[PDB]
Amino acid sequence: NYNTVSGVNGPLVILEKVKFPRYNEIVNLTLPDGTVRQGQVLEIRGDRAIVQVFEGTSGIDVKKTTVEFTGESLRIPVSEDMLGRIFDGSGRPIDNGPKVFAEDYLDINGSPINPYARIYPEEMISTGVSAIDTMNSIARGQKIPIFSASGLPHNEIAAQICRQAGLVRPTKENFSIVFAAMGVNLETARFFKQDFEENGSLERTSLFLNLANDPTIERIITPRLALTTAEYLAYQTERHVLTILTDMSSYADALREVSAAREEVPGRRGYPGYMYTDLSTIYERAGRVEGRNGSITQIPILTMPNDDITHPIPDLTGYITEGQIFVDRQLHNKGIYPPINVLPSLSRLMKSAIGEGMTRKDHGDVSNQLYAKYAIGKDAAAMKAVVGEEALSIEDKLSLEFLEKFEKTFITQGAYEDRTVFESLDQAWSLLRIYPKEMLNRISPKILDEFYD
Amino acid sequence: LTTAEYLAYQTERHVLTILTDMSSYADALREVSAAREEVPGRRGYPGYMYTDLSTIYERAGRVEGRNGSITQIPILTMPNDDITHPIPDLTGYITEGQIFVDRQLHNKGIYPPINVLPSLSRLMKSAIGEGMTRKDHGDVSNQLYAKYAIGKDAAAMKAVVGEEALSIEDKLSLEFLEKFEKTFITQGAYEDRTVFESLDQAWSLLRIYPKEMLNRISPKILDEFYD
Amino acid sequence: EYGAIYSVSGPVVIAENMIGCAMYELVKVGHDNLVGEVIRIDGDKATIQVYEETAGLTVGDPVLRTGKPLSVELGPGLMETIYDGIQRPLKAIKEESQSIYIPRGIDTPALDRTIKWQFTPGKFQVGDHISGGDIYGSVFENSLISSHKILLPPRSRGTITWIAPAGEYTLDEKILEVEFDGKKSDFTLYHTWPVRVPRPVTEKLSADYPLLTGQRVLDALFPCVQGGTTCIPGAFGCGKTVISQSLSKYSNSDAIIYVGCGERGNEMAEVLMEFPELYTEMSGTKEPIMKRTTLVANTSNMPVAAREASIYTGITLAEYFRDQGKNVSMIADSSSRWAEALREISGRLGEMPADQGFPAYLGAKLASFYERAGKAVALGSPDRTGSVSIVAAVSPAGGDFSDPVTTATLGITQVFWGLDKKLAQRKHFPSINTSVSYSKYTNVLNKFYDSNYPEFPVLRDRMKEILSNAEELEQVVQLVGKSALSDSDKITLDVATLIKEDFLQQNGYSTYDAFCPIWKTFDMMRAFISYHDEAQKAVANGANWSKLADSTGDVKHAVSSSKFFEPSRGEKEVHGEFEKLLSTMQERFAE
Repeated sequence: NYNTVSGVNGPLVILEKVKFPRYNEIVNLTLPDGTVRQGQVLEIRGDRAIVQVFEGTSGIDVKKTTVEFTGESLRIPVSEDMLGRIFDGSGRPIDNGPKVFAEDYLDINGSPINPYARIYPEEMISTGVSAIDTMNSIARGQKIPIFSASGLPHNEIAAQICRQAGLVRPTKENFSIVFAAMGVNLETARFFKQDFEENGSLERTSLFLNLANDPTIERIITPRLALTTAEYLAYQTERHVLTILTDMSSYADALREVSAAREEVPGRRGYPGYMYTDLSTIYERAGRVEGRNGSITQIPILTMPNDDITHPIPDLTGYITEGQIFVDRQLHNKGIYPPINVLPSLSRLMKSAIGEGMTRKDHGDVSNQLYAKYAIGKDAAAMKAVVGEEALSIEDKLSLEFLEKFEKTFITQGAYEDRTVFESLDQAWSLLRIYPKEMLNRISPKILDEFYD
Repeated sequence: LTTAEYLAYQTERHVLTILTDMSSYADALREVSAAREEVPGRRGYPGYMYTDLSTIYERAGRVEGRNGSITQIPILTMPNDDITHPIPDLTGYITEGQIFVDRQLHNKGIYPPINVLPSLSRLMKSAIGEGMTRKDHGDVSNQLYAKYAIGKDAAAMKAVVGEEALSIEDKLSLEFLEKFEKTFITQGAYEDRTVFESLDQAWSLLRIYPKEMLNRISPKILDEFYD
Repeated sequence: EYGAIYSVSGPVVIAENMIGCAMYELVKVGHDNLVGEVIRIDGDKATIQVYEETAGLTVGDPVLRTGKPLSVELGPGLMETIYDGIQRPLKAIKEESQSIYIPRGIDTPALDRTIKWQFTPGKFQVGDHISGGDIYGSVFENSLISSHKILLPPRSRGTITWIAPAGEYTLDEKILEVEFDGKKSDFTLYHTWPVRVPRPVTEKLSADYPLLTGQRVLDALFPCVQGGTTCIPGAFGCGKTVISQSLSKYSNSDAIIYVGCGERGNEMAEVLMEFPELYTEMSGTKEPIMKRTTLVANTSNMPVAAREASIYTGITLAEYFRDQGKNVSMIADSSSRWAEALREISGRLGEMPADQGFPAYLGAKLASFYERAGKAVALGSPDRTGSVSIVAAVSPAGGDFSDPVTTATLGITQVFWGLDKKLAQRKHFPSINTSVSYSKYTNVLNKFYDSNYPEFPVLRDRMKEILSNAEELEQVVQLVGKSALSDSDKITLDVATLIKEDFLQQNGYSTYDAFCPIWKTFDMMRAFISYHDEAQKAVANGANWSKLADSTGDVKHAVSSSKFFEPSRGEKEVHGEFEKLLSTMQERFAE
């Protein structure tokens, strides 16, 4: 423990009279006011060292401050007692419970899965949504994001997902999830709390909550704690592990904040240059392990700035994670049930859960055909809105009514109402039945003869 | 600024401030800011320019308990004939109202080219009325401005379908626009006309339209003014 | 250790022997002891940024550092006192210095130490266990509100030893001597709290308690509960001042904290002159609105640190009033000024900008300022309930929503009520867009309103759907024609046109339309819904539209008069009129 400190500038710290410091090492900072703030090591050069303060350098004396350096890397007290108990972004109990006994002490950084040890995506699941089933399939253990807009029902729709998840999934042992928030709102915190309470999974799930009132470092560290926790659940606990992460936008802006605070050379749109890899840290951790029971299924949620899907946040999100489920502001103001954008939304593996032996052979072709009719309906909607109602072809009006019906009926089911995959396939066959016999060019003869009543 | 300040708080007299070529003072302030060898901001301008103008335009106002008041009306050239200019954007949210210049009116061989659309003043509420300027001021100002605007709309509409399609309010606005442009707009080089001359010329020029042709006029005003 | 300026570059000054001082700490620079703030610190030489004029400060002048950050004084003498961005009285500065200008480097107390107050011990004796927030006494402060509770400051817990209550004392006098684990300690009636740290509370809660705006449209469409958050445009000449003043006077909150960032001289002077002119309407007539409220004013010539962080001080004072167990409200004028000042501060701190000239801490500062509010229970033995309602205005330079201020305002505030200049130019009441108005507090407010059986939500959503159908009808009227529609469409259009006159529009100049009670608005919406429903029912009864419109005119004239005649003590008088509307249905069954 070195009681010597040299400089302080902005939200950072520099100490001297030390040697052999570790990269991203846990360091305890005892201030002059008696305040104990946790911090991580930034860099180490010779007899000089530089570290970053999580709680900030605000209200700290230069020569009156003492620091105890553990020297070990980033360390978290993971255990099996985390289920049912709530934890904060700082790791401290927010549930006002007693001291949690740690089963194992492991780095929150997370370990990249070996390629040969990586197992291919398989099986399937029922999210209770037709769009989370038909249009874009969701594999169990796979990784798919949710791109929403500010003010939109991101928290509510995600709540529908987390609530209907374990209920519907069995139709394809209850499913266990993990809730994670980084620099999130108090209103969204109350909404998520009431959602997790209503689902009754609060006993079977763990929550890591970092409030917006809390520091940015805690928000960035929340994702790591969730990564190690979900990893411990999908490997050590050998149970089905759902990973729910929220407020990625806050962690991104905070990342830009930390990147600028060090005056580092920024990349595109002011974010970090390692952003691809920085996101890939927790992004590529999802998957299945051969021979090891359980899996980590990543269902992240991010908010595009100014409702722009062309934003660098969403672009980097698609560049990191494979596939995404879009929430458009176009359909959110239409008043219909939750607004999924058919074009932008796509699945990582939609070919893994299809075909016979998994669910049915009527799934995939119907997805391609329905997507075709919907897109044709959109282009025909633009053409109809341009020239006129008598200036459009027969296929234009047919696809228009088909897309309108697909939006009013198929797209609109409910949040607390979980539609089974079979109901999705039936309602889809009935929606496609609205179209003519020569309408679907993406469908096979057998399925066409079979689906028509 | 200190000179105007000395004639207000101390000498207690009515003062008026005028700044010319604020663009040159902005480039000068740019060289002066670069004198600190700092990396310049957007388009080669200091980021503290908001505060730089904030210590400038804040030299105008009326003082409580002091008879002497200081008023300031600066002048600035918009870069490359663009209102997106940092100068215009800085003085925009800061200063109250803005007096622009129409390049069309200056290049048509006419008098002072202040575009009637763009011309505005926030203190216009306190500078007119009975006891201030005139009771015929605000209403007739709005009526003449509406006449010029609707006259421009009619100028474009008549440039479309022709003059055979000219409607009542359309032709009325045509004459009103032609007149307001070649007369009301015309002031002079050294020429200064009294406010009374302005109200009289306004009522007289707006007299070309009938009494019901102006919906911008009040009944009391119309009965106590038109003669 | 006393600091000494060894370098001066522009406004920034670096002083050696300042090692004792901390980061982001206030300091007195030069022989004049001018107000300044320490930015960085290198060894024994700290780099400080003076918010005041750097002229006159030379080398060899000892610089004394406060050793701590920027703070403010909460307690008695604070109310009915104007303050600046630096939290300093302008009236007392003009009264004392007797000058028309404010000197750089001058210093005066925020709270008056020359004001003697009569205090009395309420619920605190010697030997009783108390903590931060626990009431140590009661002293009458304002002429409007009840005696201000003086409580033992935060981070102080022990057994009381020497009580100076009851008695008459100033704000510089210690009103208590507390014995803690650290033995003998001194406590006063006045306290000092950091401007960057929000006031501490016992437990956090969600605000289900609705705040009365006094305006009909404000309470109906986009209602802001006490503790809730509301946003609007900062456009000048858009009539924001009228809505703001009407909101502050008719507020259901106990106190109001007004914090400006920066603006033109005419606006700040107009507000400064028109502030004290308001009178109370509680106990017949108490004091002025300036007495039970706090004002912090900073012009454009004021420092940028006194702008972006002024909202922090105002929110600190508002939360301090919320720490006393009273529902309050925080009003912020021209937040875009505090944002641009935060941009200039971003240029002054060397922090790399993010987008459109915004700083790096943009989202963090906005979220921190928006999350400090809300309804909660303050700490201490007192266990009093309180609230702080945040209300902000954003005035972007280009007006674009792509600006940081706009996206942050729309994102942070859960309720957004837009003010369109054209809507005020439509010769109508207070300007609000019927299409773009939205609030996220609708669910909780509706569920909470079901307790008092005051249910707007049904009639609110119904009138919303009517306004939407009328919007489609308006879109169709400019497409085909106004004479080609059906009876239902005509009834909806007429109901929409009627709703924009006698229902939505409420003049603050009148007696009964200045503040419309909950019963007044509820009865107005109920009578309107009764008329529309009676018309819709009469449409299916076989009555002609013209004959109905002619015969039911009396019901419309009677319903239009429910906005006047003062006091709502006789709401039942309106109910009879509603029955008369039903009688129109009986009149529709004849002709």
